[PDB]
Amino acid sequence: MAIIKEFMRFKVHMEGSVNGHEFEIEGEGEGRPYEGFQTVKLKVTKGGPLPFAWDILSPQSKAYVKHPADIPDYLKLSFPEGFKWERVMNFEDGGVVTVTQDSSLQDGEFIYKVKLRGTNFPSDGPVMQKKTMGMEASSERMYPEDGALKGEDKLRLKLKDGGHYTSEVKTTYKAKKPVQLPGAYIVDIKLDITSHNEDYTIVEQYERAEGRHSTGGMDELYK
Ligand SMILES: [Zn+2]
Ligand SMILES: [Zn+2]
Ligand SMILES: [Zn+2]
Ligand SMILES: [Zn+2]
Ligand SMILES: [Zn+2]
Ligand SMILES: [Zn+2]
Ligand SMILES: [Zn+2]
Ligand SMILES: [Zn+2]
Ligand SMILES: [Zn+2]
Ligand SMILES: [Zn+2]
Repeated sequence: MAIIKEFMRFKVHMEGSVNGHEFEIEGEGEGRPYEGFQTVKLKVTKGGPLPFAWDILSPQSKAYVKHPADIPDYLKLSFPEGFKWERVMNFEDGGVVTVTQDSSLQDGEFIYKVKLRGTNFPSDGPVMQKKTMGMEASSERMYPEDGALKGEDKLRLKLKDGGHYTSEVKTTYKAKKPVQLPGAYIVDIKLDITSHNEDYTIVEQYERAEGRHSTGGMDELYK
């Protein structure tokens, strides 16, 4: 019977630094992995208040993506051992965030460990000046490659003064044991900040994520 229950909790710890500013975050989350939604509460436990935009940290929990039965749910199937991911975010103004993560299931809940480093953000840019205010919905394009599941997305952070600040995101998600990979598909995601204290040292988020077949192009109908 099911390792991943219809309701699952998680704990997460991140160690990070952005433009030299070190910090740690601890959090706990919960959600319904087969329905595709989840929430999390994070606390900046060291290094607060952060001198940069929370939004670059917000996308740093793929067990909770709803999948139709005909798309292998590779990352759920990886449990209880779990999976790792590695991510590069290349922001439009040259800032770069790298992230590594380990996901496992221990004592009936998910355990997440994250390490993050951001560098090369302009001192007067929207990240270091805290001038973003959330992200738009996105669609992560998922595809098998090099024995892992890759995702590619273009994140759009909303600027306080209107307009967007963007990042090209590439992630590699790899099960700790060989698990059947899906074919290429798409995950529609929306992530909201649902609560924060005045200096964003306590932040709560809600995410909805659902996999579907790729829309495809007209060209493919002639194949
Ligand atoms: Zn039920
Ligand atoms: Zn500092
Ligand atoms: Zn609750
Ligand atoms: Zn310290
Ligand atoms: Zn289908
Ligand atoms: Zn735009
Ligand atoms: Zn709260
Ligand atoms: Zn706010
Ligand atoms: Zn205020
Ligand atoms: Zn084509």
